[PDB]
Amino acid sequence: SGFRKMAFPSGKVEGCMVQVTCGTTTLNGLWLDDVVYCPRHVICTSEDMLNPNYEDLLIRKSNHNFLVQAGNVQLRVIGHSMQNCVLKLKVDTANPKTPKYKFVRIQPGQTFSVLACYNGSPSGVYQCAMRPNFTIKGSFLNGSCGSVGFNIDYDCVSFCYMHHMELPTGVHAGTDLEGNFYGPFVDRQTAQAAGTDTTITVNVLAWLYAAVINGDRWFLNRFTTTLNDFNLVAMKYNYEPLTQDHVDILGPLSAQTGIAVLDMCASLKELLQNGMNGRTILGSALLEDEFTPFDVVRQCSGVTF
Amino acid sequence: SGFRKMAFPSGKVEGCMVQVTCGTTTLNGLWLDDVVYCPRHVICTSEDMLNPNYEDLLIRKSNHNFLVQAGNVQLRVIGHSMQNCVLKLKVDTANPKTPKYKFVRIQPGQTFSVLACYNGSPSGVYQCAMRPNFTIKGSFLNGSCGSVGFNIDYDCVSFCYMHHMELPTGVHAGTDLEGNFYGPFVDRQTAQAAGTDTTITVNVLAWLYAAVINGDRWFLNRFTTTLNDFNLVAMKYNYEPLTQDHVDILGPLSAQTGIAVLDMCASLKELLQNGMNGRTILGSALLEDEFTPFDVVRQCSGVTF
Ligand SMILES: CO[C@@]1(C(=O)Nc2cncc3ccccc23)CCOc2cc(Cl)c(Cl)cc21
Ligand SMILES: CO[C@@]1(C(=O)Nc2cncc3ccccc23)CCOc2cc(Cl)c(Cl)cc21
Ligand SMILES: [Cl-]
Repeated sequence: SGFRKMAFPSGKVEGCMVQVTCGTTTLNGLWLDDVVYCPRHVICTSEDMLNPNYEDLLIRKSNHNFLVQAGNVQLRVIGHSMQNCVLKLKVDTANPKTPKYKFVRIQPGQTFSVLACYNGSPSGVYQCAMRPNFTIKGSFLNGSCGSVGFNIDYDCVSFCYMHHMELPTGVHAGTDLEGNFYGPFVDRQTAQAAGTDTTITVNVLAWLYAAVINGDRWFLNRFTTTLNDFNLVAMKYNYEPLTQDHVDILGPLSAQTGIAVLDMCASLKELLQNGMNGRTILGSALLEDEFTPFDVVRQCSGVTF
Repeated sequence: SGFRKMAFPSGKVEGCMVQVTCGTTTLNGLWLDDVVYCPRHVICTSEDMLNPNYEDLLIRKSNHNFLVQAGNVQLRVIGHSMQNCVLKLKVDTANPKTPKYKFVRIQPGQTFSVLACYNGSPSGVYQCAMRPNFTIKGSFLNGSCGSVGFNIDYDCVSFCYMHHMELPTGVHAGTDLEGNFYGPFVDRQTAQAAGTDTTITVNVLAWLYAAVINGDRWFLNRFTTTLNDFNLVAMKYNYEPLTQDHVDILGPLSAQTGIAVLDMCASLKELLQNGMNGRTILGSALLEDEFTPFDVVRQCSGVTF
């Protein structure tokens, strides 16, 4: 019993974190085999960020301008290249702790673990979701750039996020490990903002199934709805549309609890229209949307890595 | 910016998790140097749990009755002893991944990270607090016994909890690493139930200071309170008494934000009276009590927004 915001064990990722220094800037890098991946904005100065022609700034750098430190050991950079917004520093030592890994790009609504690092040293791990507006509600201070997000499947780490910036509302933006930003953001100093966000409906439903599995059933009712009526109500409350794919993905949770997905939608509609009336669900007074159906199945089944 | 329930990176603890099997029972063990620590109830049947005589059950066991598996390698048990409610299995191999560590017994209100494991394999990591009633609100399924709680301030792991059981309300009970239970709980199937729990006042105040540091002041008021008047009100909401020790511990957060502890107490009194009126504090509609003053200082910026 119990339901916590649970992150993947971070050991396989901790063994990849390094410190990258270029000029006065220090940030984090991800060392996999003989390459260290980091935000390309490490080549930038305070002025350079205003109009950064990253090809022009990079051509002026030599390999020895990049100082890479892994624990108490300096790695030597023997090559450098840029892939989208990530800088790839070729080093003369392959990381002996390189886990089995893949670079994956995730979709909004999908969750991942973040290993927040400072000066190449892991500080903490937390779970978060890629918001529908492509930001993440992270917890990051200055020096956290280059911290990565990941999931684990069996023995393979799927790296899905690298931290680049904090937006004016305090939320965060970054790229996949191929350096493609999530969302309409750029690594240049210009006016940027998080767009209006929405609630991840399929995740709220997954969390309501988690509450039922844990014995919290007060919100259940005899009613069902159709997908179209539910989506008309979801649009009204800034909830993401629920698709037949979401209904299919919630199938196993529906079979386990005996509550059809549209039956749970009628519960969600009533919660949106009437509130919780002084009650909580899984210790929360708000509808939680940062657990996917897979996270719920995994936490209520004890999957290991 | 941001404020998340952040766990310590779990790598140093992952490298210590092993599987312990005795008869048909399989649970987790913590392998540090040449000793594997695990709940002594690994030697019990379900019928033994009503009134187990651990000394009598243990004397009947030989070293080779304990099967210890670390990854795909069987460790050989060369000795065994019981210390309170923990069994210490001496093995013929020292764990090469043993981190710098200490065994620490914590007090109610203290937080720690839990690395939930099954079959000696880590499944996830989350943050927990030792409740005032000495239980933890964990997320644990059958087979999670022997999973540990810890803190990693610096590069030293302070192990503070070993999981033993789930109580009837779905909350959890366990011991320190010397095998002393937290609370009045016993590793015996008795009618023991979690006592009435209370809110960890000093932690709620720390979290209100975190909210001020992150840029929110809506909940502040022009009032102050004496410590005694605050405690008289707080106890009416099932909040723990706030002691002069708690006031002293909140000193640094008070100095950073410019809000006197007793002025923050006045704000908490008003939040208890009024509720949040549709507002949130650090993304929560409830007053959060699982961040200590130390956690807030660790996670938050040293410069108030
Ligand atoms: C060089 O990093 C910057 C940054 O956002 N860093 C941060 C990232 N996370 C948490 C932060 C907490 C507080 C302070 C900065 C944080 C500084 C501000 O200007 C910019 C501008 C751009 Cl386009 C980019 Cl890609 C990065 C940065
Ligand atoms: C042998 O472990 C037990 C247990 O609590 N296990 C569990 C621990 N965590 C989460 C659980 C989730 C669901 C089912 C069991 C869980 C089984 C029940 O009876 C008892 C009774 C006692 Cl006095 C003790 Cl010390 C252990 C156990
Ligand atoms: Cl303590």
